[PDB]
Amino acid sequence: MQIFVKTLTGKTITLEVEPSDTIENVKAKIQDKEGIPPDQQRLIFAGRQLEDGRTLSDYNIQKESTLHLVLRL
Amino acid sequence: MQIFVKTLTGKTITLEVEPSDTIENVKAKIQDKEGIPPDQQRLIFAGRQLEDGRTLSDYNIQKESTLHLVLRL
Amino acid sequence: MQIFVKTLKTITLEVEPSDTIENVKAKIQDKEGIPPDQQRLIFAGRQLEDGRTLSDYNIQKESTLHLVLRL
Ligand SMILES: [Zn+2]
Ligand SMILES: [Zn+2]
Ligand SMILES: [Zn+2]
Ligand SMILES: [Zn+2]
Ligand SMILES: [Zn+2]
Ligand SMILES: [Zn+2]
Ligand SMILES: [Zn+2]
Repeated sequence: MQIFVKTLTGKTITLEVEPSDTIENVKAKIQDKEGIPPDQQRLIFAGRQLEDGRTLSDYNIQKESTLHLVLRL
Repeated sequence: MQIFVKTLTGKTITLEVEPSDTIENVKAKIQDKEGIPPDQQRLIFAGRQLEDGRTLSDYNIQKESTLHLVLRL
Repeated sequence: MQIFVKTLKTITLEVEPSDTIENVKAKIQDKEGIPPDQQRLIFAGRQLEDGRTLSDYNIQKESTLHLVLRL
């Protein structure tokens, strides 16, 4: 399962996930590529800010979904 | 940790999992190989139909366990 | 000899006992426009494989095949 993440450089990146891979895991995959620590990460999807504890299933993120990465002020 | 999945073609496939990798994750690994969407997947193990929410630990699936994949009508 | 192919509608194909599954996939392509590569046919729990024939699976007339996509 591969989802999409629009980063801070504009360019979109591709990450391989499991449907139960939580938001904290997704943020960790971003810092393994983008470099921005999860504490300074905010993930938006379909007008909803993703909470760390919840999973991709709870937010109904499916295959090839596009996530928008923004910097947590 | 590698478990076994008897698919719909008869031939058995091999998937690498974690003991906490839930059934929804296992089904996702199948559609990454077999092609059948998780919504149309039913997994049987030791006479028990595996529920999406539960994990491999809850059903006591151990290393080298064989899972039978059937098509959800 | 006609067989049914059901999904999720139901399309009907005019086939031959010696038609390979690859032939069946190509018929659906000429009917619903779906490429054979993204086709996976199942008859009675068993996913049919290209090369083997309808008679090889004892798929008689008026039998119902199930179409699953690999998009
Ligand atoms: Zn994948
Ligand atoms: Zn993961
Ligand atoms: Zn790492
Ligand atoms: Zn892991
Ligand atoms: Zn005929
Ligand atoms: Zn023919
Ligand atoms: Zn049937």
